[PDB]
Amino acid sequence: AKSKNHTTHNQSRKWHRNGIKKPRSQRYESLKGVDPKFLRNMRFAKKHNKKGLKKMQANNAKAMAARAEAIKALV
RNA sequence: ACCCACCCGACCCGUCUUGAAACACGGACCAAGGAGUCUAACACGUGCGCGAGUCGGGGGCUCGCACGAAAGCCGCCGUGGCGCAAUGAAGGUGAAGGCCGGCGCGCUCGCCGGCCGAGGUGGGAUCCCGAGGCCUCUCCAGUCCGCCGAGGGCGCACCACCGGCCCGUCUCGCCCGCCGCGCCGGGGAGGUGGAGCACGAGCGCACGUGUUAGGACCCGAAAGAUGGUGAACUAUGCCUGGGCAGGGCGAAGCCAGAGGAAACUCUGGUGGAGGUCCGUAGCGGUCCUGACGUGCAAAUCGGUCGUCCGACCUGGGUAUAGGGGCGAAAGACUAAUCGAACCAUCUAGUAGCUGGUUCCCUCCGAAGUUUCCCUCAGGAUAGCUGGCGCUCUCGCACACGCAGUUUUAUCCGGUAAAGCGAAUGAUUAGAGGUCUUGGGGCCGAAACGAUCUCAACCUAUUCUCAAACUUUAAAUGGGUAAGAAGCCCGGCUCGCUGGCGUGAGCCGGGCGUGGAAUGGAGUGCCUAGUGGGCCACUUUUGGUAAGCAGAACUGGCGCUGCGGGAUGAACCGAACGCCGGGUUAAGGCGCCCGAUGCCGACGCUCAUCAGACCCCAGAAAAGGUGUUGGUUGAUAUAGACAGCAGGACGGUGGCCAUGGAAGUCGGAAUCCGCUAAGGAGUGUGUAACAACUCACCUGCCGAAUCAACUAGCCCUGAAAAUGGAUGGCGCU
RNA sequence: CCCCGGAGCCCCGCGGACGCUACGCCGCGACGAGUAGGAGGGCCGCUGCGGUGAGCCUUGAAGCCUAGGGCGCGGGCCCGGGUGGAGCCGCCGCAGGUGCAGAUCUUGGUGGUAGUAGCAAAUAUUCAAACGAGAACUUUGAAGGCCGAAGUGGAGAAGGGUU
RNA sequence: CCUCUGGCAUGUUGGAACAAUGUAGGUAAGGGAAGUCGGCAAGCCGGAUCCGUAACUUCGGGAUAAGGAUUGGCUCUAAGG
RNA sequence: AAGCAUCGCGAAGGCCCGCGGCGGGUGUUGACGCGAUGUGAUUUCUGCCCAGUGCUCUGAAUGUCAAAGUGAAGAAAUUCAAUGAAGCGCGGGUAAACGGCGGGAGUAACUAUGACUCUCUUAAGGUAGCCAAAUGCCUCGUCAUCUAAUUAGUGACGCGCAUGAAUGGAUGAACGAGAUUCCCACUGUCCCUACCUACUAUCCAGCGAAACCACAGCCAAGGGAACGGGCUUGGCGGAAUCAGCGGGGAAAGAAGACCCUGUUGAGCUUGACUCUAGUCUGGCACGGUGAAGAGACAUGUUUUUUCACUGACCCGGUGAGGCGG
RNA sequence: GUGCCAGGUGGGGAGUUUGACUGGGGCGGUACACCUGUCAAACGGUAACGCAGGUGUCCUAAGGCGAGCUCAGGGAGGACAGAAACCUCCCGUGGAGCAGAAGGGCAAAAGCUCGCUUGAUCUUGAUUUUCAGUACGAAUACAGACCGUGAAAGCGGGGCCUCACGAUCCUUCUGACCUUUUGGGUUUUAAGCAGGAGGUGUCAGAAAAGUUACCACAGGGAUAACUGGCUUGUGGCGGCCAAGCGUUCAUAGCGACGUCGCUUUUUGAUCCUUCGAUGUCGGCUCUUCCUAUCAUUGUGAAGCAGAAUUCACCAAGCGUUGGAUUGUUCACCCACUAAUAGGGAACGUGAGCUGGGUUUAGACCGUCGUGAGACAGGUUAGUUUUACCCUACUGAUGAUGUGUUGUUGCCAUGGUAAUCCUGCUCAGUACGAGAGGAACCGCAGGUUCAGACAUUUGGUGUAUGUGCUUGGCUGAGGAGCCAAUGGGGCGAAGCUACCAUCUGUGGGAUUAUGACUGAACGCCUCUAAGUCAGAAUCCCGCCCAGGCGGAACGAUACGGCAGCGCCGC
Ligand SMILES: [Mg+2]
Ligand SMILES: [Mg+2]
Ligand SMILES: [Mg+2]
Ligand SMILES: [Mg+2]
Ligand SMILES: [Mg+2]
Ligand SMILES: [Mg+2]
Ligand SMILES: [Mg+2]
Ligand SMILES: [Mg+2]
Ligand SMILES: [Mg+2]
Ligand SMILES: [Mg+2]
Ligand SMILES: [Mg+2]
Ligand SMILES: [Mg+2]
Ligand SMILES: [Mg+2]
Ligand SMILES: [Mg+2]
Ligand SMILES: [Mg+2]
Ligand SMILES: [Mg+2]
Ligand SMILES: [Mg+2]
Ligand SMILES: [Mg+2]
Ligand SMILES: [Mg+2]
Ligand SMILES: [Mg+2]
Ligand SMILES: [Mg+2]
Ligand SMILES: [Mg+2]
Ligand SMILES: [Mg+2]
Ligand SMILES: [Mg+2]
Ligand SMILES: [Mg+2]
Ligand SMILES: [Mg+2]
Ligand SMILES: [Mg+2]
Ligand SMILES: [Mg+2]
Ligand SMILES: [Mg+2]
Ligand SMILES: [Mg+2]
Ligand SMILES: [Mg+2]
Ligand SMILES: [Mg+2]
Ligand SMILES: [Mg+2]
Ligand SMILES: [Mg+2]
Ligand SMILES: [Mg+2]
Ligand SMILES: [Mg+2]
Ligand SMILES: [Mg+2]
Ligand SMILES: [Mg+2]
Ligand SMILES: [Mg+2]
Ligand SMILES: [Mg+2]
Ligand SMILES: [Mg+2]
Ligand SMILES: [Mg+2]
Ligand SMILES: [Mg+2]
Ligand SMILES: [Mg+2]
Ligand SMILES: [Mg+2]
Ligand SMILES: [Mg+2]
Ligand SMILES: [Mg+2]
Ligand SMILES: [Mg+2]
Ligand SMILES: [Mg+2]
Ligand SMILES: [Mg+2]
Ligand SMILES: [Mg+2]
Ligand SMILES: [Mg+2]
Ligand SMILES: [Mg+2]
Ligand SMILES: [Mg+2]
Ligand SMILES: [Mg+2]
Ligand SMILES: [Mg+2]
Ligand SMILES: [Mg+2]
Ligand SMILES: [Mg+2]
Ligand SMILES: [Mg+2]
Ligand SMILES: [Mg+2]
Ligand SMILES: [Mg+2]
Ligand SMILES: [Mg+2]
Ligand SMILES: [Mg+2]
Ligand SMILES: [Mg+2]
Ligand SMILES: [Mg+2]
Ligand SMILES: [Mg+2]
Ligand SMILES: [Mg+2]
Ligand SMILES: [Mg+2]
Ligand SMILES: [Mg+2]
Ligand SMILES: [Mg+2]
Ligand SMILES: [Mg+2]
Ligand SMILES: [Mg+2]
Ligand SMILES: [Mg+2]
Ligand SMILES: [Mg+2]
Ligand SMILES: [Mg+2]
Ligand SMILES: [Mg+2]
Ligand SMILES: [Mg+2]
Ligand SMILES: [Mg+2]
Ligand SMILES: [Mg+2]
Ligand SMILES: [Mg+2]
Ligand SMILES: [Mg+2]
Ligand SMILES: [Mg+2]
Ligand SMILES: [Mg+2]
Ligand SMILES: [Mg+2]
Repeated sequence: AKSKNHTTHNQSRKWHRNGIKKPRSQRYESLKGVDPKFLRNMRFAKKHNKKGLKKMQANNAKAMAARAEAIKALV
């Protein structure tokens, strides 16, 4: 009582019926697999980004003043 | 709508199957019954009520119950279920930070008073501001009905990510507090595991589907256990009764006679014994494998048979009862039942195994494949499929993304091919070189002294190869990029790295058609069936081959009708709601049979086995002056080809062959003379000869001929059994 | 520079269907195969129940037959005629023991076979009369036979129970 | 096998013809197993009287071995109380 | 089956039944008996082997050896050590128990073979007999004979795939509904068939079923699921029937018995896996009294060896009839 | 002895098991867990009991660093020493070695030799590989420590890379000032967490011997034994070439080394139909068909002088025997014959027969197995079921049209039939040295078959015709009867036998073949046009049946009612 062992006959048709997809590419991909010391220290950098907010806001205000002087000299 | 007639079509329904009209199974016909139900646990989706709550279970109070064993109500309105908090094996622990100021060295750490109060980035349906444009019967001013709104936002749900917090576990270190200053308790930073939190969503009832446990869609076993009933049949033991003609052989014992000496021996009788013989009744059943074999009969009849005084037959009573009995032993008998009787119950035992499964229409619609399983007739899991939806975009003047597609650049191969004068392996033959020895060898006592030979040597050559060889090396393919998730700037953070620097992450700002054509896309639940396949173009394995077994891409049949191939799974065309007109595909147009009933074109073909359209149903090597063409080489006026006609002599019995070659079984040889001409010869045939007889030319007829290959059609090769098939008639 | 209780118009900003069971009506475009299977609609069918039709019915209910008229693609349904004699149906909802062509299906009935196979084991019957509507089978008489005293004879037991 | 006493109507029916193939009996010239797996079936012999009876043997048998002759009727004779 | 030969048992026994008991069968019995076997009359013979599997004998000369008990540690549960019954191991016997009876080398004045000697796995290596058997693949072995012809029959040979001595060998009178071969007579078994008889079958008066049945029924070829009554192309086909007939309906008869599958059974066997009745042995209780004797610890405790009594308990007899001084 | 424990024995008895894949199943193998090269069609993936193989190990170094060298082989040299012992020089892309099978990789290495060592250590995750994107095993970068090596860069958490291995539960060990041991406290113990081990080779993992011929059940043509189907290796048969055999001479007859085809009359191969059954081998009987022709008819070629015998064609019309043995299919033998040719039809033929041997159940022997039992080993005895249905066929009534009937006939169509041998003359002739030895036409007849028939003969016989008889019965004689037809003789009629007898046919077309005339091809030629002879072939005549076929002729309803046919309309 022998039988048929293995084939791939109707399989490509079955696979292309439901539309073989590219994987779900998303913006801001995950960090699973990145090396742990560099994940550790980017976590420290994201922890200490809140330090220096007054310097960042003041320098952004001076950059707005610089763009205002530039558009005043241009217009 | 009843019957009949004609033309075309039309094999009998259900099922197992790759394939059914099947010489596969079920099936005379008709009426009635007849097969997916009910409870519980869940899961998902839907309908309703309430909502961080929900439900009244159970019970109690009202109505004596027609309607009722209904309904209404409850400091029981929550005892309790589920949810609202999870995580550890457990002791246990248990989900918030940020901004401003002050005190300690701001020491990224500890302690005090107010605020925001549940983080941030990107994509995000709706909404808000919205410059400006579009006007009116005329120019300005101008509150208003408006529409489109460039641009910017707070951003619902949801997704991706980065953060933050809770519990378990691990690493590095420090600080705080006391009723008992301890093997006390708590806290920090960073990894990692959880079914967690991150301003709830559940509860209760009802409906649909799916998975189960239950009889579980229905019918079905071979079985197992428990408790009983039978020895009227049969098996054996016991008790008490009944029965078994007539003949044959003649055991012991006994009598008499004869022969001899007793010893004894013969003869003639009598006698009636035998698990003795023929044979009746009785008992049983060898052979005809006779009769019958839907019988006289669920085991009989006829002839022929074995036995018939003892291991004989038989009635009644009685005893042995089922894993038991009993057996002159056959697993035989035990009530037509025996390799474990019968009746009832468990029991509607189980079955991956057969069969069947009951109304219509519409829409969508498969698989025989991956992996695992004592799995190969089956399940689970992915795949294929259906339903329920959600999130967005809009031919209403204004599209992000996606492909069995191509292009533009960029890489991958090691297959076809080709090569081995390149490597590895095989393998052919010459040529030149004492590389270097050796064996059969020849001249030599020997010598690399002359001749060559092969085993292994070299140098350039040459012939053929390789799925498990390869320098090369395609065609077809496989990934990528063709932008807003992209570039260009400015600045913070880092505990990584660090001569300064790098790298990564956060912010803020500026620039849009990112090659061709076509698409409206993304996503979450349940979820049946399937898990036996088969055929065909191309590639290919094993096999002599197969309508054989097994593979790769693709398409079909299965699941599919229709036109054609005469018939028909898979071939060609083409896919299907019911029709009318027209036009075709594939096939055809003498008749069957719709259409060439064209004054069709050009040739080939004669078959005493003609030939007639993929699959496909039949043919080969070889041969033919049968016939039609082509290729090559010759000769013909210096007077062809066949047709009547003169000849095969001499050196030469040349030369090995003695067993015979003056041509003669055969082989190295292989030219002159006469010359017009005979090749040291094509045959007839000889112990050898002799003889007959073929190149060349003349006398006669005077222009197309000869030879070898090769392609068409036809013929031989070519022989099977019922009468036989281009489908038939037939057709030149 | 006027209102349409009426400019009178291919549009009436004055109320605004004949067209609206909005679970309805209407207008374009594309498509239509199908087993196993899945989903939806049934104003398809059976039975019973709560409502509903001032429903039907001895001036004829259900059932059954029909060479009649029909409708729906279809499941099926509505009438016409005949039999029948006592209950029955439509709609909104609920519930189920709800649709048969098969299962060597269960029960019941009936065909072809078919007026067929068969009524053939043990030798054998024949003539006249009686009875009767009726004689091959009854009876009587006569003839010929068979069982042949281990019988086809005369009586018991087991068994049957009135034979 | 035939008859007497006793019993019966030929065994779930009869009539007409005498086809094949059957079932059960028989008979066949010549051959005698040549048929067939196989003398299967069928066929020969068979009672009694008088002779005669082998191999072998457990000395009992084999044995009715094998193989011959005779068998009727009528009329007598002899013997058997 | 008689004959033959074994095995066990002297009664608190052998074999066996029984859920059970001072239970029961043999047994109303006692080795000339009962129970379990093998072989199968008479004659003759029954060879060798105890290595294996069985069975059986004794043995503190003893490897393993459970429970109970003994000693040591601890707070104890617990652990350790010695002792350690029967049985398995060790050692004898046993084949009329199951059974087995092969190779190698040397060696005889022709060759060949081996009377003789040594060894193996494992213990001897087929003895007397017998045979191409009911037993022999080759094979239809070879020879003689029976025949015209013999794979048959009989008699011999042994090289015997794979004979063989109570898993009995050989012979053998009589007997056998046992199986084969030949001969005499005989016959339709046949050449080669023929005829007659009775009952059927045929027709008729009366009575009258059953199996089976998708629809039903004429063939050739093609294809098909690969042997068609139906499809296609041809041949063709004409009402209703009777008596036969065996070619077809892959005719009927029964869910193939053969072969396979099932994680379906049943009968049986054992060196399968778990168990169990019975049986043997050890410990505790029923279970008392005395005598001497050995061992261990140690300066009373334990293991105990046999004998004596009856008082528990068991057996036998009686009509419980004289038992002890 | 009893009651209760403990140990041995225990198929007497009980329950249960006896894997899977498989060109059917057992036996043989693992294609059952893995690894390499190929298959494999240039990403990956890809099957078979496809090919070559390998594995369940080994290593305290063969792991990890650092340093120095180059390996195999060849040439040249050197005392023993040669082809291989040891020393040196040169060439030396790896042609060696790296533990193993293979592939890849590697030259101041990944090889050899040294020096030091234990990264072959502990703890979180992530990823790859078979994959469902689950495990296990193996591997890949990292992270935190602690280390080794080196001067450092760095390298190393096993083997140069691809395999060398294993869930739940249970047990064992190790670790924490770890948790619980349920009223509280201590301790022993026990349970927990994590890591390692004890193993499931059927390798994602039951604990598992056989037999059944006494067998049973649910199924399968998913799967065999038969036949049918495809193929033809094999079996059988036929060609192509032509080195040779044949006194010379390849081809009269043969034919090596090679090669091309047919058949399903043999065995193979596959599993397409059948397991809710298709009766499984032989022999007997009987019919039809094929030719690959043994004989007969007609011919051609011979190493054909005659006889006899081989090769080849047309050709299946008619024949192909009786037996011993064996169940035989086959086989061999004896005899006859003209010759004793080969086959098919579900390996033709069991509702036709037989049952001989396969292939049930009972037995005996031999081998194997402890045993039950097995043995294409041998022997023995072993129930052969049904037609009355439809078709086909054999016979028989019939039927439709001819107005109805009868006589006489024709004919389409269908079947078909005759075959073979011996003796005499030819003729001891042709021929031949002889030995031997024909043929045509005639004459007489036989074999097989067919169709009849009973004068004779033989059989049958129940004219129950006639005698003779056994037993019984009617009183005896006579006459008879019964005894399933009493027996035995003879026997009428009728049936019947190659067991008696009679009869059995002629043409036409032509095949093969031999020819005529005569081209093509101014020659020749059976052929191309034409023409002749020509046979068991074919067809018809003879014979049998007579069509949903006709023809000619006769009579056609006087009756007690009637009714028909021709003619003019
Ligand atoms: Mg499969
Ligand atoms: Mg199936
Ligand atoms: Mg299917
Ligand atoms: Mg099939
Ligand atoms: Mg069908
Ligand atoms: Mg068929
Ligand atoms: Mg079936
Ligand atoms: Mg049927
Ligand atoms: Mg019904
Ligand atoms: Mg579910
Ligand atoms: Mg819900
Ligand atoms: Mg709960
Ligand atoms: Mg059921
Ligand atoms: Mg269910
Ligand atoms: Mg049941
Ligand atoms: Mg059981
Ligand atoms: Mg019998
Ligand atoms: Mg019989
Ligand atoms: Mg009959
Ligand atoms: Mg038996
Ligand atoms: Mg559809
Ligand atoms: Mg299965
Ligand atoms: Mg490759
Ligand atoms: Mg190539
Ligand atoms: Mg299946
Ligand atoms: Mg197949
Ligand atoms: Mg195409
Ligand atoms: Mg109900
Ligand atoms: Mg019905
Ligand atoms: Mg009748
Ligand atoms: Mg009768
Ligand atoms: Mg009486
Ligand atoms: Mg009588
Ligand atoms: Mg009678
Ligand atoms: Mg009568
Ligand atoms: Mg009677
Ligand atoms: Mg005779
Ligand atoms: Mg014979
Ligand atoms: Mg006889
Ligand atoms: Mg005798
Ligand atoms: Mg014995
Ligand atoms: Mg002995
Ligand atoms: Mg022994
Ligand atoms: Mg001997
Ligand atoms: Mg014989
Ligand atoms: Mg003999
Ligand atoms: Mg022996
Ligand atoms: Mg023996
Ligand atoms: Mg049919
Ligand atoms: Mg038939
Ligand atoms: Mg079956
Ligand atoms: Mg069955
Ligand atoms: Mg299975
Ligand atoms: Mg079971
Ligand atoms: Mg049983
Ligand atoms: Mg055991
Ligand atoms: Mg057992
Ligand atoms: Mg069992
Ligand atoms: Mg198997
Ligand atoms: Mg590829
Ligand atoms: Mg180095
Ligand atoms: Mg590290
Ligand atoms: Mg290494
Ligand atoms: Mg047997
Ligand atoms: Mg067998
Ligand atoms: Mg099959
Ligand atoms: Mg076959
Ligand atoms: Mg061949
Ligand atoms: Mg020659
Ligand atoms: Mg049948
Ligand atoms: Mg049949
Ligand atoms: Mg021929
Ligand atoms: Mg014969
Ligand atoms: Mg046959
Ligand atoms: Mg037949
Ligand atoms: Mg039969
Ligand atoms: Mg037989
Ligand atoms: Mg048998
Ligand atoms: Mg009849
Ligand atoms: Mg004719
Ligand atoms: Mg008289
Ligand atoms: Mg003629
Ligand atoms: Mg001619
Ligand atoms: Mg002529």
